[PDB]
Amino acid sequence: EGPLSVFGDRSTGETIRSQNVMAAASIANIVKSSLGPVGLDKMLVDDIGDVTITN
Amino acid sequence: GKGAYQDRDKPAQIRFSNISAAKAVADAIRTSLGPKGMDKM
Amino acid sequence: GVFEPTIVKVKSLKFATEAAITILRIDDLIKLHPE
Ligand SMILES: Nc1ncnc2c1ncn2[C@@H]1O[C@H](COP(=O)(O)OP(=O)(O)O)[C@@H](O)[C@H]1O
Ligand SMILES: Nc1ncnc2c1ncn2[C@@H]1O[C@H](COP(=O)(O)OP(=O)(O)O)[C@@H](O)[C@H]1O
Repeated sequence: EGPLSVFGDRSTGETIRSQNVMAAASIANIVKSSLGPVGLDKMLVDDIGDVTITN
Repeated sequence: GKGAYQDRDKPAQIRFSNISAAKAVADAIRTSLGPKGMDKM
Repeated sequence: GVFEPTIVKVKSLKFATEAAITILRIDDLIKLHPE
């Protein structure tokens, strides 16, 4: 980096514009198979073993 | 006349280190200014 | 006989557009290190 000691990191330009979208498109890809009358369910398992089935 | 020798370089290198620190902060928030400036998160 | 209330599609348009605007206007991330 050089200047601007903020004790962190920074990303500017097309690096952050094309990373805010791959993070948004991944969340929408989880629930994309649970839409309409021909959609299936999902299973969620936590660390103790509590099973939740939902769509 | 050629007197007034300056034998200490500490004040020169410190005054120049204040310019680069302040100029760097002004360059950081240059983008967010005016009716077409974007936002930082 | 396939019907849906009109308030579902009207609201989903207004919520999906306002959320796209706020993400779109961001040109910088600073992430601070944890203490
Ligand atoms: N019998 C059906 N035939 C065709 N499309 C349907 C039928 N039932 C629901 N849909 C469509 O499925 C879409 C998604 O609904 P659904 O998958 O149940 O989740 P959500 O209601 O949360 O969007 C709706 O936009 C609706 O138009
Ligand atoms: N519609 C506009 N067209 C041209 N210049 C504008 C307009 N609106 C504001 N400005 C100018 O942008 C300058 C900076 O405004 P801005 O960066 O938004 O906030 P700040 O005044 O806190 O820097 C102001 O001096 C103003 O004259």
